[PDB]
Amino acid sequence: LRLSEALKACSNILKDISSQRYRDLNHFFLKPVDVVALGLHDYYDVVKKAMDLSTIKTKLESGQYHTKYDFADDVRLMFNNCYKYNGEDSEVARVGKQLQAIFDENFAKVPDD
Ligand SMILES: CC(=O)N1c2ccc(-c3ccc(C(=O)O)cc3)cc2[C@H](Nc2ccc3ccsc3c2)C[C@@H]1C
Repeated sequence: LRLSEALKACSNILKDISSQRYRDLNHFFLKPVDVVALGLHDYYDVVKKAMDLSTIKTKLESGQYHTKYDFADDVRLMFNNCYKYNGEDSEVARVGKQLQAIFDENFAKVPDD
């Protein structure tokens, strides 16, 4: 599958925020939330659609994002899920915001579709 130039830059941004360089921030978002493994109460009462870095990579590479905004929607969904279930004073929300600020800075430089 050949990606647009905008989505190619999105792929490279995804690999950056998912890389070992940011392992202290992204390892909580690398894989789908597992309510049983994490002992979560009411997760899907609060979160209607789960999202994580592995799933965004799958969708991107299988052609499910038509524009860079479709890709950015899922990234934003991943972080907003974390903020609203865990609370912005939680440790996981605090590292999330750090990772999102990194992503926001880079995504601003992507050319139009
Ligand atoms: C992202 C998100 O909303 N979540 C999330 C997702 C994944 C993980 C996670 C933890 C350990 C491992 C592991 O290596 O085996 C893998 C994944 C933790 C969390 C969150 N829990 C959590 C607890 C204490 C702390 C303390 C500092 S941060 C932190 C995060 C829950 C939440 C639903």
